[PDB]
Amino acid sequence: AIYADNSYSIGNTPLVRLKHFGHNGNVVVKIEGRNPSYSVKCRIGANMVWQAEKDGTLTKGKEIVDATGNTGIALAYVAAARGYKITLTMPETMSLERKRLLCGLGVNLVLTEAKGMKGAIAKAEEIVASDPSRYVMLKQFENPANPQIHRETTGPEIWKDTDGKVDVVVAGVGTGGSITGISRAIKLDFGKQITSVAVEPVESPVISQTLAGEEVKPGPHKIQGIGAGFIPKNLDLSIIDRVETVDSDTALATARRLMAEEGILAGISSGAAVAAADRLAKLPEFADKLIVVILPSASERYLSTALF
Amino acid sequence: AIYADNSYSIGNTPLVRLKHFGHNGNVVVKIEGRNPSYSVKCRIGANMVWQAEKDGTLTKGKEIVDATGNTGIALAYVAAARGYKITLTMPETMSLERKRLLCGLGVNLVLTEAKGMKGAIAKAEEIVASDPSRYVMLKQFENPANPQIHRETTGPEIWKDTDGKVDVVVAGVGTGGSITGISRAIKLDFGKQITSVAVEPVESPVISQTLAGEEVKPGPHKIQGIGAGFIPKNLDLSIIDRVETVDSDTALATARRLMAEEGILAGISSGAAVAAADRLAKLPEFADKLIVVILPSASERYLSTALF
Amino acid sequence: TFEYGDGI
Amino acid sequence: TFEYGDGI
Ligand SMILES: CC(=O)OC[C@H](N)C(=O)O
Ligand SMILES: CC(=O)OC[C@H](N)C(=O)O
Repeated sequence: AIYADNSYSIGNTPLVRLKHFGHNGNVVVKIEGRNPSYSVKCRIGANMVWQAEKDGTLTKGKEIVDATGNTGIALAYVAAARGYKITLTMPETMSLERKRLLCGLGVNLVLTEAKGMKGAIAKAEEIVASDPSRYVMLKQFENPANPQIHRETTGPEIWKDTDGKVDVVVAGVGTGGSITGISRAIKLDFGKQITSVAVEPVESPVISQTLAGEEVKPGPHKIQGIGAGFIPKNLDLSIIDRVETVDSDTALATARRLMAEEGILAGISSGAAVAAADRLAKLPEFADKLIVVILPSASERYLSTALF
Repeated sequence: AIYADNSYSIGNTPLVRLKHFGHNGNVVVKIEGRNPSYSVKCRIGANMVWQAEKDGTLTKGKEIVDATGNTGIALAYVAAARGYKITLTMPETMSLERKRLLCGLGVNLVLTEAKGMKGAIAKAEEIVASDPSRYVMLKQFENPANPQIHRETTGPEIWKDTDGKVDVVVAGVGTGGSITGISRAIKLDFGKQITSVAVEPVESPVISQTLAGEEVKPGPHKIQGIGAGFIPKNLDLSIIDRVETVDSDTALATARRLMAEEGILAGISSGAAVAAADRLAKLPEFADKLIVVILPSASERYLSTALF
Repeated sequence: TFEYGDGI
Repeated sequence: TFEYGDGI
């Protein structure tokens, strides 16, 4: 068991049962912080590159370009690990204290000052425009290799570690890749009718609004990694059974409680996911149900944020 | 495979082969960053507490007290996970950007301003003195449960993942726990005559000096986690075959190269360990030898240090 | 605060 | 810089 490079060691993350959440241990968490670049995105950093290699769009010479932060760091280490140049477009602004980290992974950040994603995606596209032959944009929000990896690793890990007893999957949605791949695995590959729960911010509940056929109005929020403010292609609505919304403050406080009461070094959206699972878990409906929660990242990515 | 709490999920860390170090892939690394509180010390945080529970010195009511930083963070999460109060003595000074992290784990830091370890160990002892019945100091530098866990997990993981083909173990020494337990496992439990290599700073080569029967003169250095400036009890000299010394700058630069060229998010002493393994690995002696290197921690513990 | 693809 | 038990 020796990996040729850091990308092949993705996954195999543990399930830890919570003591201060849910009811008689029906809430268990999957620590995705325990991945090569320390978030769940390590899995898609690996597989998006591998697939691009496999179908010929990524080759020796061509530079990976994209806009993103956990996904940036994931692509950063895979680029380094497999020998690719990489440009990651990013604003000047929020989700910072991460520059020298990405800089430390040898990424060249397109120092893009209207500070937001379009400003980057414009520069991403413009860079992408400049020379199609030299650049490849892996497009996490829609690239099928994103959900595919969760279908093949994240989901099967959950099935095996519970021995087919998972009844519920709770996961924040950024790309939707995580919940989509997981659900497909458990429901379609293993054939078990579980409840898949997408989590999103109450500040920007675009999935809740869409399914209700209500006006889609997104907004700013503090739960880094989720709440994109649109329905991403890698989000398969068809497998989603329920959508829970959680506010930034409660999410942050849930993350702090995860540290102090559970000794689990969780990131902000990990708190969002737990707060929603705790709510579900305290419904008699879910009393005899095993609830599995994805904890996307880890506390030290958040030192300079409201979490601390 | 669901752990009752975060402490039981320790270990099972992967071996990644390096491409830009050693010769024809004879240098492989063990990523201890991939542990519940993200360093190799998670293993001793767990087992020191468990053993103290087992032999009755730690009980409901009694507060863990100690002086330490990775070990602090390890004890922090185990305390939280298992329901203990904990005081960790620390200076005002170096190894900082870690206060709110330990604070985030619910630790109460004894705000101890002569800023150094004795200043803490004095306050540790004084706290320990104040009420023996209420405090328990787990004493990582000498507590046998430190090497014992590496004997039972870290070492057997290395044997299994190499299928008995590890020929060399390279590890920085802080407590000596890691190399001591590992060596014992491989040499004594599995019966293989490998070469165990302790690594220490050239700035404070107290092991090199002791074995040579030379004046022991320690000094300040930047390689956090190693170079205690004395020979710790948990360091079993008897199993040590070789001692390599590495300078702070090279160690730092080796850590940067681990990020940029290997896509491996390593901490400072991980660079020290690699620089020594690369040196050994380029000796024809070790050309047909499988070299296993412990990478004690991960890059994001070091954001505010010279590493970035 | 985060919004629209950034933070992911 | 580190020295004497601190950093461990
Ligand atoms: C300042 C700002 O909100 O920028 C808008 C950008 N599209 C974004 O939400 O990332
Ligand atoms: C300032 C300082 O070096 O303090 C001495 C202390 N014993 C230590 O090395 O941690």
